[PDB]
Amino acid sequence: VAQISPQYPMFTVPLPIPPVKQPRLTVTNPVNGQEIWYYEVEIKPFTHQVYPDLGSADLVGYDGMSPGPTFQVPRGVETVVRFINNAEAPNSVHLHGSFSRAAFDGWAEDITEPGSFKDYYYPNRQSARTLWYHDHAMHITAENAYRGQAGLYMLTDPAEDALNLPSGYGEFDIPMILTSKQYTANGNLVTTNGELNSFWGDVIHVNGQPWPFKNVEPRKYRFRFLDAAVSRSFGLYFADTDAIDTRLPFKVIASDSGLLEHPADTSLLYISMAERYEVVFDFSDYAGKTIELRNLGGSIGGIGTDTDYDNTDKVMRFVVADDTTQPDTSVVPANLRDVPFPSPTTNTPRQFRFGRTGPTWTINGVAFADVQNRLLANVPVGTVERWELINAGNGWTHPIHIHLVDFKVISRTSGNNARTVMPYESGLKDVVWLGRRETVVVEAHYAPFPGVYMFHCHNLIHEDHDMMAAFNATVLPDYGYNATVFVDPMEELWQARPYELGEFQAQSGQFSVQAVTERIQTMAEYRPYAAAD
Ligand SMILES: *[C@@H]1O[C@H](CO)[C@@H](O[C@@H]2O[C@H](CO)[C@@H](O[C@@H]3O[C@H](CO)[C@@H](O)[C@H](O)[C@@H]3O)[C@H](O)[C@H]2NC(C)=O)[C@H](O)[C@H]1NC(C)=O
Ligand SMILES: *[C@@H]1O[C@H](CO)[C@@H](O[C@@H]2O[C@H](CO)[C@@H](O)[C@H](O)[C@H]2NC(C)=O)[C@H](O)[C@H]1NC(C)=O
Ligand SMILES: [Cu+2]
Ligand SMILES: [Cu+2]
Ligand SMILES: [Cu+2]
Ligand SMILES: [Cu+2]
Repeated sequence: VAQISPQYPMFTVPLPIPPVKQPRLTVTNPVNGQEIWYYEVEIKPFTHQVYPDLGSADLVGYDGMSPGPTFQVPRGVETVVRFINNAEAPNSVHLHGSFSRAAFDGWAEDITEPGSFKDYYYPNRQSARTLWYHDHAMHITAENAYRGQAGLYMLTDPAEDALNLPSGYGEFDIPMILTSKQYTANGNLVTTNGELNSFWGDVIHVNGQPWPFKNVEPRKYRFRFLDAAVSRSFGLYFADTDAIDTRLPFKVIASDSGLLEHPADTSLLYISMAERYEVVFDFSDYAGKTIELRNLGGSIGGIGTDTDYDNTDKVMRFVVADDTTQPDTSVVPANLRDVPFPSPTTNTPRQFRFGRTGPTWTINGVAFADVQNRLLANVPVGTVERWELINAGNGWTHPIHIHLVDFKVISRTSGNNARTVMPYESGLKDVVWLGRRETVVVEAHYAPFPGVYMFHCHNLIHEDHDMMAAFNATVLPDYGYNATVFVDPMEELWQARPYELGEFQAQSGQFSVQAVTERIQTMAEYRPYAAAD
């Protein structure tokens, strides 16, 4: 299909890298004595230029940048972020991949209007993994993310750093935030408002950059891949600019929840919205040349339904250098980690069906906005449940995300005989792609925190209208751990707070180090994430 967005001079701009995020301070957690990093993220409108000739894009991002700044949080240390809505429409932040407490996870109605803020308290207790934070405000999540509200966040671990993979953000450890958008003639974004099926977009970006280049060295590299698009799934492969139809093969080191048990040797990476895979690519043998990362056309090989455009088969270009400026000491081992799969159950799976009821995308025929029927499962905490995710349709694809949890992919059956379980789905994830006529079952231990959590399709057009539901992690009244105050995401105690706007830049009022400090220490005392120890 012919491109709508103006013509772009491609592979002409070097790959941008989002800066890391700095905490404002630390606060002493009175329970254990440890400290707590505290960030302050403002959400403001800003204007950015993509088409080097004319026109700027009207955005709204985390700190006035899309993608928002990146978080490298060492495991163990609890972290806390204040999100300050200085924008034009409500917001609700989700840190995709953290088993936070219900009121810190980005419940779609737990929202912050402009002229207010809200503090999120994150445990940072899980395994090394790559996470991202995005808006989750009800029914406007597509457009809030489309315009810039998303970013990186890495739960790191020095133990696995003792594997000497290509290390170091920005040089051997590079982020790949894939989006797919569309622009006006004048240069501005075209709104996702009014789309009821999918917004594919005809312009491909990495780190907010349409069709860019990166010069590299003939050595192993770590690439972190994230499909942050609204509706587009990707089918990625590498090919030498001179046999563009030949797939260069690579190694997939980690999925959404972290490393797989063994590097998945592959040559084509199926990746849908919100999925994360980490790839290492030996640029060893391609010295001198110029490798191109491409996107599988034909609606991702008949897995999906995406509309392809003139230039949505190209993602970006890699220029290998003539020589390594210093040799490749980095390494990729063959055993990677022990993966804590959940102790298998044998029970019959719970069934969730993802379709539309007339014009509305539903799960088992209910729409998120339907408060009565929104809750579709009660799972007592500590339960393991297999869940069967069913896309019976031929004209829609559905990457299904479940909050709090990390699950193992048990099975996929494709009505189109298209595929079975893929080799990089052997570890742990929190998002699975239901392709055309696909049914998947996943297994996950529902632990360790009670609370009311979301699950939904991560096609933001679908999610917004209205393919999203809720499950309740249940305990008995004798449980404890203060759970009585962390199960309701709308708990009036963790809600947003108005702020006098100029007191934010003066660090007065609620932002004085002591108010900042009293509040966090107040917060810490509740021992929120203590059930994980
Ligand atoms: C999700 O599940 C949680 C439990 O994990 C539910 O919280 C529970 O809500 C019930 C209300 O039906 C509470 O029981 C009642 O509390 C009142 C107040 O003391 C008491 O007078 C009654 O005799 C009865 O015990 C229960 O304590 C509470 N449990 C916890 C741990 O908070 C929650 O309602 C569920 N959410 C949804 C949306 O259904
Ligand atoms: C449940 O929540 C309370 C609220 O913070 C936890 O902490 C104590 O709360 C009392 C007031 O209820 C304060 O006077 C104490 O100062 C708090 N403790 C500390 C060390 O400051 C309480 O510990 C929590 N219980 C569990 C089991 O997590
Ligand atoms: Cu998400
Ligand atoms: Cu999520
Ligand atoms: Cu969907
Ligand atoms: Cu979600």
